[PDB]
Amino acid sequence: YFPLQSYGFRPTYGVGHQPYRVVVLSFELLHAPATVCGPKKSTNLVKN
Amino acid sequence: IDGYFKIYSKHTPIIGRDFPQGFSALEPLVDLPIGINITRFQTLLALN
Ligand SMILES: *[C@@H]1O[C@H](CO)[C@@H](O)[C@H](O)[C@H]1NC(C)=O
Repeated sequence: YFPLQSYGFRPTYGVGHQPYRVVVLSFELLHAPATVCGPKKSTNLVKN
Repeated sequence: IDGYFKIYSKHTPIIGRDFPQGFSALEPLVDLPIGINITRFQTLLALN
C-alpha cells in the first residue's frame, strides 16, 4: 500500500472533514541563551 | 563568557610610526549570543 493518501478536501464535506490548519509552537528553552522575549508594556516617565 | 561573544574595539591614530606610548581604553562594540565552542581563530588578508 502507498503510505501517502490524498486528503481530497472539499467544501461540501462535514465540519469534521473540512481542512484545518494546525500550528504547534514549541518554546524550546536551551539552558544558556535567550532570544525570544515578550513585548511587555512600558509606562510613561514621571520626574521630580 | 557564558555563551556571549563580546567584541570591544578602538580606533587609535598613530602618533609616530609603530606602537605609540599612550593609554586608550576599548569601548564595548557588540555582544552576540552565539554560544559556540571557540578554541582557535584565523585572520583574513586581502590580496590586490
Ligand atoms: C562547548 O561549550 C559548551 C557550552 O556551550 C560546554 O558545555 C562544552 O564543554 C564546550 N566544549 C568544549 C570542548 O570546550
